[PDB]
Amino acid sequence: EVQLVESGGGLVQAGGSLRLSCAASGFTFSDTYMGWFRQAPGKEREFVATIDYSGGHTLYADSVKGRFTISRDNSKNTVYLQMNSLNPEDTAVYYCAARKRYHYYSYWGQGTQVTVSSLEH
Amino acid sequence: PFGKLRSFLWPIHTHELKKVLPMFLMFFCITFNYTVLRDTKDTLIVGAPGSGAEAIPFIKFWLVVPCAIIFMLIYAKLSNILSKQALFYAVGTPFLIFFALFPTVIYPLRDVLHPTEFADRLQAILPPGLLGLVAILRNWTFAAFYVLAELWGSVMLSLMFWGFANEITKIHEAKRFYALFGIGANISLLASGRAIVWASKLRASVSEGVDPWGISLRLLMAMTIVSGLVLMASYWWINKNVLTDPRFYNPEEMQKGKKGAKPKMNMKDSFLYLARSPYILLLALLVIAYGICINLIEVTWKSQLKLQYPNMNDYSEFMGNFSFWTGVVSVLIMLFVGGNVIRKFGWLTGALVTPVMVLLTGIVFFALVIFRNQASGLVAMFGTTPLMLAVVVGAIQNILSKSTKYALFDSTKEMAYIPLDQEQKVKGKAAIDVVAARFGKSGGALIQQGLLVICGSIGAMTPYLAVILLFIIAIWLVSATKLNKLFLAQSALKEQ
Repeated sequence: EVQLVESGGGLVQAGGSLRLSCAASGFTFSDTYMGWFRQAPGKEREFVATIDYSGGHTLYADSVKGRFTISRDNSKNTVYLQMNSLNPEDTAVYYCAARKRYHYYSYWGQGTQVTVSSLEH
Repeated sequence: PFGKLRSFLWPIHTHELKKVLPMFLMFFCITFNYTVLRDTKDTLIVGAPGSGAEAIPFIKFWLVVPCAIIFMLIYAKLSNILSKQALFYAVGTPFLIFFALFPTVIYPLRDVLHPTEFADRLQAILPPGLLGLVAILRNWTFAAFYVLAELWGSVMLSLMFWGFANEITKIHEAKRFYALFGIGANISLLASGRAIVWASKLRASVSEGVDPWGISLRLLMAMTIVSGLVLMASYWWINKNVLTDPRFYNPEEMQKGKKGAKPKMNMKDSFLYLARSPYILLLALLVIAYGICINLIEVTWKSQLKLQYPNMNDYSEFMGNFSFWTGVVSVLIMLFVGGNVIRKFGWLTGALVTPVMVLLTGIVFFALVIFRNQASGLVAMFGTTPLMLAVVVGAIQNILSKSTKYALFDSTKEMAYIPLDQEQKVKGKAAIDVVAARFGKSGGALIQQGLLVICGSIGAMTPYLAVILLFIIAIWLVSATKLNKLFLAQSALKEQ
């Protein structure tokens, strides 16, 4: 009903890039608060990006500042996430996120696996 | 009647301005002197010839508290022999005389009056745990200034002004007047903001005038003398044609005071009746609890403000705007909030607004600092970090406690002395406001330092401050709640 289909997962070399997606349906994406978390196997879940109702306010975590850029498009309803210069500790299940204009909880997503490798070449 | 909108916006009759404006001028002069003295002592002890500033903590521990007890005992003695006016003048004139003799006789004659260095071997004749007493006696005159500058606010503002106000103001009149007197503090803050920067600007002569702290110090100290003499003139005017106006102090009750009660006991007799009164120890607890909490909720908060703003330019910008709105909020709370809460709800509410707030918005603050990691999954989806959220929430508790001090805490507390007999309205007030207040701003530093050695790091003692604050706020709330039962009862005895 309020499913958030993620995408973009895969193996990429260190210093590479991959761009997530979060198909959003079941609510008004134009007035729903987006974001992206991640939960490495073993460690708890931390937030990775955040984008407001109108694309203006972009809050990030201090571990992914500059490298990751969150972006949402209300027409093509999706909270994208452009990751660049990926380092090995970005391996986790990158959860999507969604909050309504006056709700205090979040509709989570299924989860995309982003394993950033470290093989030499 | 009084009105419908005026009984809530300006609860002062036009005739009872001659009692409040002189008290506004008194508060203005006292707070102006206090701010000037603080900002001139913390700026004078940076630049003695040599390392004449290293002996600040030795003063802070070995003289500040002990000289506070010495002043407190001397005040207790003089309360038995001098009249109210005589005691006021005999406490104020020594301060002004020291502030006159400092720049003229004391400070310029440094190298002559400081220990003829012969008190250098005296360092190594005493056990190597009293090196400060040599340093204190080596920075002798600077030691006499730091004590007389710290004590001024404790003596003049807390003991002398309020002790005068609580002697000449009824309870129902206190509910309307006491909140307002911090407007004088804010206006004096503006006056000191101009005065201190004027002194710092005039501190410019480097070559033709080699002494930097000669002219600036003489002018600051003469300014404090002028303000103190205006203080004394205000006291004289309010004692000559205020306590003598028949409008207030209905005629026959007048000679009940110029012929009135006075502290009549002995030093140990008085300080054994005060030590075994549940009223005074509760007032001591409020002042001690307020001293530590406000200091603890400010060092915990001005640690996140340093993590959020790791560059002094914007820290000065935030604390430049916070210091500007704590004046705006503490002109409205004083005019509108403080006197209304105490009149439509009661004494107890006024004394429990600021601890309950510091509790509720301190619970929020510590829940965003202790649980910082497992809160940036929800707070992060609202467009802010829990560090900024603790900065704002901690600012509210530092803008609803600093803007509540004069309005609800210092109002309700100094209102509490009114229904008392003289031995605690005067002499117990000395212990509560001079000695029991020193453990407030010093007990917060000891708790901070005592936990900066048990935890090591500042970030690890946050879970231990929280349990400490939750206990001091606990003892604050119970002291304030238990005091209300005594105040509303002791006030009832006054309607004999």
